[PDB]
Formats: sequence, structure tokens, C-alpha cells
Amino acid sequence: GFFSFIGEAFQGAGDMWRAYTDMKEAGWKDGDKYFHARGNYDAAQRGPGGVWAAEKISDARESFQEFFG
Amino acid sequence: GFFSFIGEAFQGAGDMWRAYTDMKEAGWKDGDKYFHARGNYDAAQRGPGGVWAAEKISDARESFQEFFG
Amino acid sequence: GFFSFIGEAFQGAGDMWRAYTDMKEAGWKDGDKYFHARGNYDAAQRGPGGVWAAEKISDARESFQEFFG
Amino acid sequence: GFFSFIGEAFQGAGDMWRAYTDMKEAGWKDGDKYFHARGNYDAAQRGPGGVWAAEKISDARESFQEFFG
Amino acid sequence: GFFSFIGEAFQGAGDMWRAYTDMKEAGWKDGDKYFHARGNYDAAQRGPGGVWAAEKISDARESFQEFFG
Amino acid sequence: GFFSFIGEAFQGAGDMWRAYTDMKEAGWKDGDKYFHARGNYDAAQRGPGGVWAAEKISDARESFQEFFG
Amino acid sequence: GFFSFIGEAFQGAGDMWRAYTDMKEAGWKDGDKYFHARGNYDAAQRGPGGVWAAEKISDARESFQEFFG
Amino acid sequence: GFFSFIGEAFQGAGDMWRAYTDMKEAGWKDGDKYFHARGNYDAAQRGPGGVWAAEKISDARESFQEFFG
Amino acid sequence: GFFSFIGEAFQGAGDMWRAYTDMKEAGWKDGDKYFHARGNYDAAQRGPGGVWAAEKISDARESFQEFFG
Amino acid sequence: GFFSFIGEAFQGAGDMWRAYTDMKEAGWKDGDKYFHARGNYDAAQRGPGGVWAAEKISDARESFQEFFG
Amino acid sequence: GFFSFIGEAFQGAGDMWRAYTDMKEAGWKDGDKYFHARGNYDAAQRGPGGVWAAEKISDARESFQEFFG
Amino acid sequence: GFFSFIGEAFQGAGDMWRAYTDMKEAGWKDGDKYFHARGNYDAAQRGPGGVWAAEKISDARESFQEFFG
Repeated sequence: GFFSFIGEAFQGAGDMWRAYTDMKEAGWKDGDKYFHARGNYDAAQRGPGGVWAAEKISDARESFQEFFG
Repeated sequence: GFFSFIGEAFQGAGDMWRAYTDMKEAGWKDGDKYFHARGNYDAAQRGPGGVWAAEKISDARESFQEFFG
Repeated sequence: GFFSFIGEAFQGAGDMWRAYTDMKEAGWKDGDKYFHARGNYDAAQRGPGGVWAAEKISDARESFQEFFG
Repeated sequence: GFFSFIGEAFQGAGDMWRAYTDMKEAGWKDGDKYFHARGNYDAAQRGPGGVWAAEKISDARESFQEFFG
Repeated sequence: GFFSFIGEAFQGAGDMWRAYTDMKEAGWKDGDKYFHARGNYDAAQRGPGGVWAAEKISDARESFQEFFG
Repeated sequence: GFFSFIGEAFQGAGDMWRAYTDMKEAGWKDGDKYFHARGNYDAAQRGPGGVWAAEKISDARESFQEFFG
Repeated sequence: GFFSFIGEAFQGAGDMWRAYTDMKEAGWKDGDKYFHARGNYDAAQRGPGGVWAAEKISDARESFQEFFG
Repeated sequence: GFFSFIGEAFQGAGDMWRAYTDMKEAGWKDGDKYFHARGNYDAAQRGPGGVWAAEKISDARESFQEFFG
Repeated sequence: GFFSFIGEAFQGAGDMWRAYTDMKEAGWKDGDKYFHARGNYDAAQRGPGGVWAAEKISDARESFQEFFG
Repeated sequence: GFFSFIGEAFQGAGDMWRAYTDMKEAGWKDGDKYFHARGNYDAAQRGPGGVWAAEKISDARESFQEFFG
Repeated sequence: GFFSFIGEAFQGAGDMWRAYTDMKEAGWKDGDKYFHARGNYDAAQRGPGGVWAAEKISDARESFQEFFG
Repeated sequence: GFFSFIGEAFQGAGDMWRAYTDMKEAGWKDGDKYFHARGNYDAAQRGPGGVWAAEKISDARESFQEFFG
């Protein structure tokens, strides 16, 4: 079992990034979730970058290179 | 089992990025979710970048290269 | 089992990016979801970039290259 | 089993990007979903880029190259 | 069992980054979650960078290199 | 069992970064969570950097190098 | 890269079942190989059985069944 | 990189079941190999059985079954 | 990198079941290999059985079953 | 890097089951290898059994079962 | 790095089951290896049994079961 | 680094079950190895049993069970 959560440059109000992986005879309740935004400036910003999602990189030679100038 | 969640440059109000993977005799309730936005400036912005989604990269030679100038 | 969720430059109100993969005798309820937007400026923006979706890259030589100028 | 969800430059209100892959004797209810937009400017924008969807790239030589000038 | 949560440049109001992995005869309740933002400047900002999500990198030679200039 | 939580550059109000891993006949309640922000300047900021999430790096030669200039 | 060698019921003298998969500036020499057989009884025998050679079986339902009576 | 060698019911004299997978500026020599057999009885024998060679079996339901009576 | 050697019911004289996987500026010599057999009885024998060679079995339900009667 | 050698029911004379995985500026010599057999009875015998060679079994339910009667 | 050697029911004369994994500027010599057998009875015998060779079994439910009657 | 040697029911003459894992500027010599067998009875015998070779078993439920009757 592999679980990898990664969050960047985000604004939230609730109930995020959760992993439930074994749960017998379980019960739960969540409530209301409000996002209210007025008059903001430059919220939720991210620069450049690549996103590599794999289950297994093997014998990667001279690979996975990112250059920023 | 492989689970990979990656979030960037996003604005949210609730109930995001969740993984439930084993659940017998389970029960749950979620509530209302409101997004209210007025008069914002430059929200939810992302720069350049590539998104590679694979299950297995093998013998990648001189590969997976991104250059930014 | 492979599960890869990747989200970028997005604005949301609820119930996103979820993976349920094993669930016997399960039950659930979700609520109303409202998106209300007025007078915004430059929301949900993304720069350039390629999206590679594969199950297996093999012997990729001098491949998968993106240049930004 | 391969599941790859990738979302970019999008605005939403609810119930998106979900994967249910094993579910015996299951039951669920979802609610109403409202999108209300007035007077916005430059919402849901994306730059250039190619979308490669495959199940297996093999011996790709000097391939999969995108140049931006 | 592998669980890796990593959060950066984010603003929140509640109930984030949680892992429940073994829970028999369990029950829980969560409350309302409010995000209220007015008149902010430069919130939720992130610089450049790549995100590598794998389950196993093997024999990576001269790989996984990022240069910032 | 592996559990790794890492948080950076984030502002919060409650109930974050929690791991529950063995819990039989358990019960709990959480309360309301409010985030209220007005007139701030330069909140939730992060510099550059890469995020490597793996379950096992093996024989990595001359790898995993990041240069900042 | 996939390499699967399977040998059964065979008699040999040399230089069998070899896989060379990456070799730059390499050199090698092999010698003479003699098989001499006289007066044997019941050499190199195999019973029944099917040989399935594929690169990927998917959603095989109630399939790949061999019965021996 | 995947390498799987399986040998059964075989008689040999030398230089079998070898995998060379990375070798720069390499050199080697092997010698003569003699098999001499006289008057044997019941050498190199194998019973029944199927040989399944794949690169990936997925969602195989009630499959891959062999019965011996 | 995956290397799996499995040998059964075999008679040998030398230089078998070898894996060389990284070797720069290497050199080696092997000698002569003789197999001499006279008058044997019931050498190199194997009973029934199936040989499954894969790189990844996923969600195999009620599968991979062999019955011997 | 994964290396798994398993040997059963075999008779040998030398230089078997070897793994060399990192070797720069190396050199070696091996000698002659003789197998001489006369008048034996019931050498190199193996009973029934299946051989499963994979790189990763996932969510195997009620699978990989062998019955001997 | 994973190295697993397992030997059963075998007769040998020399130089078996060796793992060399890091060796710079190394040198070695091995000698002659003789197997001489006459008039034996019931040498190198093995009963039933399955051989499972994997790099990672995950969420195996009610699996990997062998019954002997 | 993982090294696991397990030997059962075997007869030998020399130079077995060795692991060399770090050796710079090393040198060695081994000698001749003789196996001489006459008139033996029931040498090198093993009963039933399965051989499981993995690098990581995870969440194995009601698994890895062998019954002998």
C-alpha cells in the first residue's frame, strides 16, 4: 500500500488530503464548509515545475532533469 | 496498491483529495459546500510545466528533461 | 492497482479528486454544492505544458523533452 | 488496473474526478450542484501544450519533444 | 503501508492532512469550517520546483537533478 | 507502517496533520473551525524546491541533486 | 524491458539461455561445444501442457484453464 | 528491467542461464564444453504442466487454473 | 532491476545461474566443462506443475489455483 | 535492485548461483569443472509444485492456492 | 539492494551461492572442481512445494495457501 | 543492503554461501574442490515445503498458510 499526498499553492476551507485505508463497522459525519473571498490580490499562485507520477522508475540514466534560467 | 494525489495552484471549499481503500459495513454523511467569490484578482494561477503520469518508466536514457528559459 | 490524481490551476466548491477502491456493504450521502462568482479577474489560469499519460514507458532514449523559451 | 486523472485550468462546482473500482452491496446519494457566474474576466484559461494518451510507449528514440518559442 | 503527506504554501481552516489506517467499530463527528478572507495581498505563494511521486526509484544514475539560475 | 507528515509555509486554524493508526471501539467529536483574515501582507510564502516522494530509493548514483544560484 | 527464459525437459552441452541487454565497447569469445550420445533410453521427455505467450492478459474471466484426466 | 530464468528437468554441461545487463569496456573468454552420455536410462524427464509467460495479468477473475487428476 | 533465477530437477557441471548487472573495465576467463555420464538410472526427474512468469499480477480474484489429485 | 536465486533437487560440480552487481576494474579466472557419474540411482529428483515468478502481486484475493492430494 | 539465495536438496562440489556486490580494483582465481559419483542411491531428492518469487506482495487477502494431504 | 542465505538438505565440499559486499584493492585465491561419493544411501533428502521470496509483503490478511496432513 502506497499513499502519497502533496499539496502546493492552495487555499482551502476544510476536509482535504485525507486517506482512510482500513475501517470495518465505521460511521462518520462532516459539516458545512464555506469559502468566502472578497477583494483579494495574488492568492493561490505557483511558479513553474513538472509533475512526475510513477509507480517505479528503473535504471533512469542522465534522466529526470529540469533546468530553470 | 498505488495512490498518488498532487494538487497545485487550486482554491477549494471542501471534501477534496480523499482516498478510501478498504471499508466494510461503513456509512458516512457530508454537508453543503459553498464557494463565494467577489472582486478577486489573480486567483488560482500556475506557471509552465509538464505532467508525466506513468505506472513504470524503465531504462529512460537522457530522457524526461524540461528546460525553462 | 494504480491511482494517480493531479490537479492544477482549478477552482472548486466540493467533492473532488476522490478514489474509492474497496467497499462492501457501504452507504453514503453528499450535500448540495454551490459555486458563486462575481466580478473576478484572472481566475483559473495555467501556463504552457504537455500532458503525457501512459501505463509504461520503456527504453525511452533522448525522449520526453520539453523546451521553453 | 490503471487510473490516471489530470485536471487543468478548470472551474467546478462539485462531484468531479472520482474513481470507484470495487464496490459490492453499495449505495449512495448526491445532491444538487449549482454554478452561478456573473461579470467575470479571464476565467478557465490554458496556454499551449500537447496531450499524449497511451497505454505503453516502447523504444521511443529522439521522440516526444515539444518546443516553445 | 506507506503514508506520506507533504503540504506547502497553503492556507487552511480545518480538517486537513489526516490518515486513518485501522479503525473497527469507530464513530466520529466534525463541525463547520469557515474561510473568510478580505483585502489580503500575496497569500498562498510558491516558487518553482518539481514534484516526483514514485513507489521505488532504482539504479538512478546521474538522475533527478534540478538546477535553478 | 510508515507515516511521514511534513508541513511548510502554511497558516491554519485547526485539526491538521493527524495520524490515527489503531483504534477499536473509539469515538470522537471536533468543533467549528474559523479562519478570518483581513488586510494581511505576504502570508503563506515559500521559496523554490523540489518534492521527492518515494517508498525506496536504491543504488542512486550521483543522483538527487538540486542547485540554487 | 521484459526478459523471461523458461526451459524444460532439455539436454544441453553449452551456451544456452543467455540475455545480454546493455553492452558498450564489449568483446567476447566462446569455444567449441560437443554433444556425444550413445545407447541412451528415454532422454529429453515432456508430458502434456499448453504454452501461453502474451504481453498482457486483461479482464480474463473464467479463462486460462487446463484440465488433466 | 525484468529478468526471470526458470529451468526444470534439464541436464547440462556449462554456461547456462546467464544474464549480463550493464557492461562497458568488458571482455571475456569461455572454454570448450563437452556432453558425453552412454547407456543412461530416464534422463531429462518432466511431468505435465502449463507455461504462462506474460508481462502483466490484470483483473484475472476465476482464471489461471490447472487441475490434475 | 529484477532478477529471479529458479532451478529444479537439473544436473550440471559448471557456470550456471549467473547474473552480472554492473561491470565497467572488467575481464574474465572460464575453463573447460565436462559432463560424463554412464549407466545412470532416473536422473533429472520432475513431477507436474505450472510455470507462471509475469511482471505484475493485479486484482487476481479466485485465480492462480492448481489442484493435484 | 532485486536478486533472488532458488535452487532445488539439483546436482552440481561448480560455479553456480552467483550474482556480481557492481565491479569496476575487476578481473578473475575460473578453472575446469568435471561431472563424472556412473551407476547412480534416483539422482536429481523433484516432486510436484508450481513456480510463480512476478515483480509485484497486488490485491490478490483468494488467489495463489495449490492443493495436493 | 536485495539478495536472497535459497538452496535445497542439492549436492555440490564447490563455488556456489556467492554474491559479490561492490568491488573496485579486485582480482581473484578459482581452481578446478570435480564431482565423482558411483553407485549411489536416492541422492538429491525433494518433496512437493511451490516457489513464489516476487518483489512485492500487497493486500494479499486469503492468498498464498498450500495444502498437503 | 539485504543479504539472506538459507541452505537445507545439501552436501558440499567447499566455497559455498559467501557474501562479499565492499572490497577495494582486494585479491584472493581458492583451491581445488573434490566431491567423491560411493555406495551411499539416502543422501541430500528434503521433505515438502514452499519457498516464498519477496522484498516486501504488506497487509497480508489470512495469507501465507501451509497445511501438512
